[PDB]
Amino acid sequence: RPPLDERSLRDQLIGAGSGWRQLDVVAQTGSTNADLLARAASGADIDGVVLIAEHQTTARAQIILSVGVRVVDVPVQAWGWLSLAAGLAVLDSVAPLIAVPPAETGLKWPNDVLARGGKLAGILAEVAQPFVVLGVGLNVTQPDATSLLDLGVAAPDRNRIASRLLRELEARIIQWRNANPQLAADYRARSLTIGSRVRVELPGGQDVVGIARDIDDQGRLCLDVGGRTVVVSAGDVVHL
Repeated sequence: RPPLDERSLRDQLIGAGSGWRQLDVVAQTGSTNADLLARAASGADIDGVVLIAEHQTTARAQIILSVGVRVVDVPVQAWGWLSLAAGLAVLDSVAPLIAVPPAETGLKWPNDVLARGGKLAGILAEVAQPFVVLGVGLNVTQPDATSLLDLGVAAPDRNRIASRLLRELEARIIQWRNANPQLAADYRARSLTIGSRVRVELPGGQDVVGIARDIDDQGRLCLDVGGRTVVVSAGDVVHL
């Protein structure tokens, strides 16, 4: 499997009117997110910045990237939709090239892209104002998880995949920034979770079981529990 071509990616995605201002690829690092936070922490403006790592402390079998966004100009109660928008971007960028029926793949709230029941990719948002750092990990050539390879992509072009992924990610971030109602609708159309019976595990061995009915303006899960609405903030759920 070839390495990423840093130069080609830059020619493609930067700049004008692209929202990506910078992009770097590094052979190795611990976290893409930490590296980016370190940079902001130290006074860097990381909005629009992409960091890709060939390996995170096997190498080059996943696409791992992180992006930075300035969120401060957006209402704090909509930040929660940013990590959701990111998964949609991953599913969208990867669906066209996939053997399975689109219906078998979907979004699992709040962090996961699933194909045929197995985790294709994960999303990690960490906030650090004025920024949020979105981290993506997609299994290209890798518990019970899955990869584009297992999914029929015979030879995946990480360069092409990363490139498409950044393009959708840019599209969704824009929609999120614009309070676009389509982002939420697109997210619902592809949710595995909505319409599903789910259990939410809560600290202390507590759990709630209900039917996921919607996602609220803040990105939280709405459960129908016997006709009462219970809303939960981002956390982990199990389908049933």
